[PDB]
Amino acid sequence: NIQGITKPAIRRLARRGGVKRISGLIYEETRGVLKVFLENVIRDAVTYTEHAKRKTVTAMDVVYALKRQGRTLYGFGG
Amino acid sequence: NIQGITKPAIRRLARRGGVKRISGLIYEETRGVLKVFLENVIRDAVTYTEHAKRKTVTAMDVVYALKRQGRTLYGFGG
Amino acid sequence: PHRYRPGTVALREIRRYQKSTELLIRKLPFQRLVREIAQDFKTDLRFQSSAVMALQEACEAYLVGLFEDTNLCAIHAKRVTIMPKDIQLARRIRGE
Amino acid sequence: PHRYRPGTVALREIRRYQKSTELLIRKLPFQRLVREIAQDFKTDLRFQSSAVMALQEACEAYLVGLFEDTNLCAIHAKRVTIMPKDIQLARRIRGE
Amino acid sequence: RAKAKTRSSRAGLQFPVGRVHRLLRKGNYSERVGAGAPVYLAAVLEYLTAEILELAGNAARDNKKTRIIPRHLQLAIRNDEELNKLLGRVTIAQGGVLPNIQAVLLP
Amino acid sequence: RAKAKTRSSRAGLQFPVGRVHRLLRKGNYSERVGAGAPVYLAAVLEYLTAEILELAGNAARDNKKTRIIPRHLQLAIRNDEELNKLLGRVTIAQGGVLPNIQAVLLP
Amino acid sequence: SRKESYSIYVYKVLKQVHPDTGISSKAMGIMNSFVNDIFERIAGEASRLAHYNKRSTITSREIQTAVRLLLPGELAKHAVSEGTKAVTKYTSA
Amino acid sequence: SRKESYSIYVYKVLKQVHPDTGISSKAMGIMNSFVNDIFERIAGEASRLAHYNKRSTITSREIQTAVRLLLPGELAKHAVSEGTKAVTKYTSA
DNA sequence: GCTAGGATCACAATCCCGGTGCCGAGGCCGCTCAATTGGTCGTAGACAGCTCTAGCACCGCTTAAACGCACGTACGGAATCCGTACGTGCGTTTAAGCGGTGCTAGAGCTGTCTACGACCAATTGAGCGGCCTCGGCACCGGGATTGTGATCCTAG
DNA sequence: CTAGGATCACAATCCCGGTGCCGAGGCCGCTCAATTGGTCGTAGACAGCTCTAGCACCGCTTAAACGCACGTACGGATTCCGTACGTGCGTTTAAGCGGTGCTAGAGCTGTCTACGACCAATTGAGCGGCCTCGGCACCGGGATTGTGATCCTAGC
Repeated sequence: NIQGITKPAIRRLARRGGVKRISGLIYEETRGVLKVFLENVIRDAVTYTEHAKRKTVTAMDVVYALKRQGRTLYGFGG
Repeated sequence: NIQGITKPAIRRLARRGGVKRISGLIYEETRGVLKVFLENVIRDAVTYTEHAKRKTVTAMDVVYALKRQGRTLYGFGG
Repeated sequence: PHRYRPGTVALREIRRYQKSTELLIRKLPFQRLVREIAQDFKTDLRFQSSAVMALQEACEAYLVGLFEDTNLCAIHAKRVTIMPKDIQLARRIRGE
Repeated sequence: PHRYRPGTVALREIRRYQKSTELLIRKLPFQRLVREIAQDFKTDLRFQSSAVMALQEACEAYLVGLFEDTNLCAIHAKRVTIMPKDIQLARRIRGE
Repeated sequence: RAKAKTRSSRAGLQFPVGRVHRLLRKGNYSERVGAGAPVYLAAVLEYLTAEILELAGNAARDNKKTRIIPRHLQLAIRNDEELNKLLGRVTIAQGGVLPNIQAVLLP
Repeated sequence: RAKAKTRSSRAGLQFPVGRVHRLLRKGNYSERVGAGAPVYLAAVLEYLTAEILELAGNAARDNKKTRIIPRHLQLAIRNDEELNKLLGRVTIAQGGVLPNIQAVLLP
Repeated sequence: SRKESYSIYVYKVLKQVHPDTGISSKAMGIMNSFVNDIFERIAGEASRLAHYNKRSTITSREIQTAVRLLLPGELAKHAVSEGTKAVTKYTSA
Repeated sequence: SRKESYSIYVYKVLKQVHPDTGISSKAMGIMNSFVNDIFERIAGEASRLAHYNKRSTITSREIQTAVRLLLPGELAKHAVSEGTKAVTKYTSA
């Protein structure tokens, strides 16, 4: 499913960052970086889930995981 | 007293950092950066001192100030 | 008959996406990716809709910030095109 | 008579300072700087010897780290000399 | 007895002094909480909240809008260097980014 | 009564379980502390200490030294990816840095 | 099940500063998160300050110092002014 | 005025792992700082975990989870093993 | 006869060994205070049971977005040349460092007291979830405006 | 035939009035936690004392900093090429939306027991103070390695 993050999507993300020109090799690097980030976050969120003896990951678990990784998110209950 | 941080000292610091060649304008920039950093740390340390109703800044105050800025220092009691 | 010079449409797109706020990654693909990744930690895992939305918000924000820093790195080398070496440098300096 | 080519002594100095651990800024000037800076916040302030030593130690570590990142930035632009633009970029990316 | 007068009203505040106090007592911060601490904290929170709402409302009016949305909050936060510093690491959901194009990229 | 047996000895640990328990009760972390928590925490601390000390002693022996100094701690910490990650934002006093020269600078 | 929020008080201060301006639900969630975050930062700093000085009670002094440590520049000055005024007014009922 | 430290226990462990190796006072200070820091991190995360789940007691489970959250990779696995073994032995006296 | 690659050399810096001596690591002592033991008892959470919500799975339909390809241009990268400005080195200067002496401020500790917060009971009103509704917003079509790329024109 | 300009054609954009909806914002009852008045004890405020460690000064001794000078090599400017990426069009696909069905599991309530807080009596683990001697830092002087260049040769 990582290929679902298509090149146009990455282009749009780069455009929001004010980037004008894109190399053909940027897409694979970005995909890898995103994968690593997501792995880290989901690992913390699942740990939180396991501690609460839940079987469904809640928005709170994600918010907390982001907070402890120094990426505090506003708008989802804390 | 900021001029007391002489050119050779800055050069030594750069050498420890693996720097081979240094431009002549690097010295004023480094001095400014160091001044800013020091100002921040000293500000926080003095705040800690004043809260304790003390007139001497202790090593612990400095350690705490560094710690809260995400620059934890080991070796001075915590 | 009319062809815009390379760069004009890029700048128009920059302005448009920097002015809007909706999410730019397709929802379903992202959801599938999230589920695929979570599978390695625990099986039969369920996800609140808001959990997926929060993940998407965080990932997009992070990536935008990274592209911004990458752009700054590229310009430093007297270039206007970003390449993987720029991302690597940005990440290295960031501590990642 | 004998003159080492530019670069040899630089590399020797790199090796020497990377092998040693003593503090590289002179103690007295640094102490005077610290006292001058603290004066603007509160008057008649006294300083423990260990407080000054800790401050100097920490400052030197910070500066070494910054020079390391600056060096990495320089190499990216196919240069071997660090200039203010490199420090500025490094600091910007670090968030400072 | 006398009519119940809230501690918020005694301090001339809109934030809930009694709830700020309860949250402090049950938040595992200390064994004991002074009487003035909740008042002070509530006042500080109120001031910050007033500031950010004033700036967000100003941004909304400049955009010919009468309701504050996340975009306006991003605009307010990132256009103020002190607030930006305070909220440097924070991500505002649906906030977007500030319009910024490097001069070197312009035609 | 029975001859006093330390909680550390019951768990086969060198770290002080009783001291870890006292520090937990007086550190304003929670209302109650389970009986197993100090034991677990002490064991974890002990393992980490053993690991770091082992790596530092190894570095010392490679240097033909018999006493561990901050340098050996720096070497041990920065040469292990996992320990470096744990201690990323930590400065070891009198540690120095790792010998690292960029390949492009070599003659 | 009641979930306590700062929504009412945010709406009240908003009516004081902008009588004709409303607020979306999303912004209301953002504001709640913001308030909770600032609370946690200030209270945690006050707790650390108490522990460092071998004190139990968190008093107005601990809060003031925490505010000075966290809020940058002019935000500290005005926040301190507000807190002091409120406390002074309150102690005299 | 006594000042409690980890000196005795860290020295014991060193003598167990390296019988013929000593340690300087400076390194001893480093170790003390290290222990205090990691004790704070793990206990603080356990406290936050307890609060999140509306629980008032810190048990071995909170410590274990904190250890997984803090220690990267293989560090966590071994630390968990060590903690579990210790708890098991303690419960059987 | 000219050149590249090499052998050979000078000599500077570094690594190594044995001797010197010092002051920090490490152990022993007395003792005190905080860790252990046995017991009482209250409430926090484990466990069981029940409800009802929202997350998952599926299907059809529309259409917007992704994809693949063609074309061209402008940008990265390699190459060349200039020149200045940083590096290496020798000489003069200066102030850091070290050792020593003297004074005193204030940090740390102790004793006493009181006022302040914890805790309780009684009670009442703030603000919570549920319900309703009407106007600010998102969207649409038709328009006026703007900017981009191309063209014809001018005095020169 | 020139460069700069004025003029043009067009697409993308910002603007306005009309539509209508679903959220925001106000009103309902009520309950549970915020408030009022009281007693009790201990944490912190305040005063006094000690002595430690910070500050201030002075005299030598170099080590390092400052300055100046010669030069090479590295930064930077300029030019050319080709290819890789931007732009645009036609095709395909699967995302988004709506609607339905189901059930797992989140969330809540009730019981009860374990096990965690607290106390009194006990005592030995850990503390600071004292002593020592050997691991280390420093020194001199050899062996070793590496940088820079000088001289030689085999082949062009």
